Amino acid sequence: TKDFNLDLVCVSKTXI
Amino acid sequence: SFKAQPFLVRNTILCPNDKRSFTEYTQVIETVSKNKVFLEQLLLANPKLYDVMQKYNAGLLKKKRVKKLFESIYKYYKRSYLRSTPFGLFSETSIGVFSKSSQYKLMGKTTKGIRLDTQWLIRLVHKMEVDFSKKLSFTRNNANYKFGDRVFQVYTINSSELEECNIKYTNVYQIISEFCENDYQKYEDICETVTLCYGDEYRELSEQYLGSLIVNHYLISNLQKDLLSDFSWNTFLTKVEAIDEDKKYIIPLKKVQKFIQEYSEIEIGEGIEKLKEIYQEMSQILENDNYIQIDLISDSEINFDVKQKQQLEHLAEFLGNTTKSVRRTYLDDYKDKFIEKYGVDQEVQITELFDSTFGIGAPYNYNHPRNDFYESEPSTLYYSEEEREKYLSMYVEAVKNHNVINLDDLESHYQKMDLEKKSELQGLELFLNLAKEYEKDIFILGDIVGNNNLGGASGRFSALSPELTSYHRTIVDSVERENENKEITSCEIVFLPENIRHANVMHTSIMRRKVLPFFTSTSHNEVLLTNIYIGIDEKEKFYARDISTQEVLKFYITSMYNKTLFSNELRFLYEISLDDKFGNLPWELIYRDFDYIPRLVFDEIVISPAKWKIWGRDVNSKMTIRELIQSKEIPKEFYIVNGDNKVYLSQKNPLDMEILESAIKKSSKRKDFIELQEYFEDENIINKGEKGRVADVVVPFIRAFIREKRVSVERREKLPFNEWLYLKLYISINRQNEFLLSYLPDIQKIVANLGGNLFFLRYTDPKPHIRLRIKCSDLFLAYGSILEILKRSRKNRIMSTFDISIYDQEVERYGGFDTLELSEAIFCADSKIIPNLLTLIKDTNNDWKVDDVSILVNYLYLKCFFQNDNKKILNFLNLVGDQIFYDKNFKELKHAIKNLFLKMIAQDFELQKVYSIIDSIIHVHNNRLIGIERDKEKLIYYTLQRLFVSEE
Repeated sequence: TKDFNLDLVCVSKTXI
Repeated sequence: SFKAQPFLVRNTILCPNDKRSFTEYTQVIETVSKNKVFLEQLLLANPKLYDVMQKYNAGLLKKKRVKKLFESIYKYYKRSYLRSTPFGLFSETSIGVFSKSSQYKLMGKTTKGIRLDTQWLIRLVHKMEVDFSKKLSFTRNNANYKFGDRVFQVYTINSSELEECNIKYTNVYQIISEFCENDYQKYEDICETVTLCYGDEYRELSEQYLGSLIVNHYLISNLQKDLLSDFSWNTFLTKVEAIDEDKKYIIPLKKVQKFIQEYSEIEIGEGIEKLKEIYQEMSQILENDNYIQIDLISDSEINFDVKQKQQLEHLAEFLGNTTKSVRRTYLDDYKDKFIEKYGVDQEVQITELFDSTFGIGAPYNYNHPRNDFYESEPSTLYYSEEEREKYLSMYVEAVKNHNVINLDDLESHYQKMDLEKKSELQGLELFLNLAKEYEKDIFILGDIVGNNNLGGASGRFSALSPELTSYHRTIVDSVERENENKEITSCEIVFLPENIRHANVMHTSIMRRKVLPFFTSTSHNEVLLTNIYIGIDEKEKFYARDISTQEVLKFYITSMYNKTLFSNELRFLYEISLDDKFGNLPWELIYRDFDYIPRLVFDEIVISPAKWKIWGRDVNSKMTIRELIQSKEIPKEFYIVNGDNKVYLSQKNPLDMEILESAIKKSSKRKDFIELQEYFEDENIINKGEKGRVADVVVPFIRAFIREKRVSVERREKLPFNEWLYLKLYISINRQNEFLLSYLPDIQKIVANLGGNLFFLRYTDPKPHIRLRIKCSDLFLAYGSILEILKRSRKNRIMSTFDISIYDQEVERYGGFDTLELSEAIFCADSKIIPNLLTLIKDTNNDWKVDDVSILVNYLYLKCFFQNDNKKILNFLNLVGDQIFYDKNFKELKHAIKNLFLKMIAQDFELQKVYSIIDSIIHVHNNRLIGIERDKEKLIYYTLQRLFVSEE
């Protein structure tokens, strides 16, 4: 299937 | 008790008697630009800066770049004469010894220890990994770790930036990674293993997915094996050659090895053009701001007096003694957080521990990452209130009297303290500058001071010579022998820094049994990150264990790499591996905010020079910078302290005044301050051609682990309305007893009709509440029925709110899920009797009160667990009213206890397992009956001790 993705995600470093 | 080892001696190449003074900045460029030695020193240390100077002299440099060029050159000039700290071509490292007479003179010969720049080298290999991946073989990066549906790394690299990156845990990541978990696997076989359980249709994707793991460094190629830890030109070149068919990289690499070897025999001054050749052959291969590192070793041998040896050992004891007053550190509070979340019976996977969503996060003082939930700062205690009054008192009087502060005053306080406790500290490294005052030689303690990381200051120099390797080996064999006694596996953390500029600091030789690698690989035995589990000693001390071999671990970083820079988990592993108290000297902490601090001294040693803080805001139109510093009685020669380094200045020299005015106006921009220190004459102690050198020195000085691997949340968590229902009833302390009398028995009656059973507990934190846990077969129906009783208690203002929560079972504490369930039957039986005991305590027709019931019930527990065998009962106790007995609830409790006692016998529980479990069951009875109270639980045992003895 498409479990060849990798899906790299990268991150940086109310009410009242 | 502290013995002064042979030390490292660090000294300048150039001699400060030859220092020229200067009046103008252009004059400084003129002189320096035909100073043969300086420019080789500059070309090696700071290539980019050296080129900017060339650019300026050619007229090609933009005007706004010129003030900085002028200041950096002047500061670099002062440094090549005045600053002994070891760095390529400014200064040299030798070994010194203790004898019967001082020998301050260097007969030896200077040699160049030369490595490639490590950032350059890794950046090349990474370029080879992508270009030549099909000819390489690959292994798993120890930095990777699964977490749910994601694969994380303890830190990140390729995005040449500062941001963390993670990937999905796919079936294809699993196959590829497990296949490379233990050895290196050829590109082709990695690809094959994927298609062989997908189809050859997928060979496209496999290769792509594989390439993407290689860019992002989820895998490591064989070019990296020993590439940062024990580099060998043979081994490196033969694998490159095996890879590089079109000869693109081999031959330039062979030429670089040649040119460096040629550079090795040239004098300091004469190699400028040979160096230019090295930079040229290396810049063609791949450009970098630095290409070469040099550590200059000598084979001189400086000697110090027997008195000197004693002065230093005296100083070591005093400094180590002050740690006696460090009662609670940031790490202690973390140990407490640990115990609240986990108890004492669990071992926790380190990557689970530091997770801020699933574990306890990090110590409050860790920043990689800082905790991302709010929490206020914890109590610490690095010195006593009495100590602080003395230090401030000492401070106030010295300033009033224009005196220095003699720390001698408290030497007898600190050596006296805790003569009972066996001091943990194995050893110290101390950093000292040699100078003079009134023609007498003095030692001045570095502002770095030192640390308790033995071998840290020598590990970098270990490999560069056999004498050095011998030296370092001696220093750390005092730690390795003791690790061997205690049956502890030592282990060096070997890692590519997250910011690869710092990659030349990490160098050391591996003197341990195993290695914990990140973004590299070695030939040693290596620990898997996700095999490291954390627990708590018999003494509530953090330890680390490999879950695959059950080995106990201590981790080491035998270098000067800033320990606060690491990822939390690695910083933690390092910190639990030494003795956590050396670090924060009280005078540093208490005098920190004063803008004048006297000199601190101790037995002829200058602990800390006189220190000023000058404020931008103070330079006024009625006040220039030079009568400002004169209004504060600044001596004519002082240092301005920047950070890592300091810059020598004189009021007599006008160039030095320009640098200071520059300095003062930069800080008036940020609205803060600069730091001045007093100057010591430091030029003519160590010498060579009977010419002084600036010199400094670095002196070294010299169970039954139970615990069980933590159970997964899937197995320990009991979700609302499945098997259990768990309510937190927020009721005040003064009204919980009334709730237990007048409301709980209506709830127990209800759950009984439905065939179930419940137990409760009292808990504060956050606010006070009762934890009600009901086990029963139609839980939605039982919730419905007791909801009427709860509404009644809201109306009467006894309960405010409740939550329904996940019941996190304490499987490890109560011995496994089997003995846990039998413990829970004890809980529920104990809970049935409590409202009746409270009613006896409350009724006055009785004249039995709460403490009488407590010793009694506690008495009956012990009589149950040990079957009325008083001698066993007192066995247990040494190491830490008739109608309740004929009560039907108590008979039911007595069966519950017999049944737990039997199963513990059946499964051969070691006896301290049984002693801890009975202590726990009695502990939560007391919680139920009386307060959530500390130690008054324990003194119940003492009086029961007396009553049982009397049965005899």
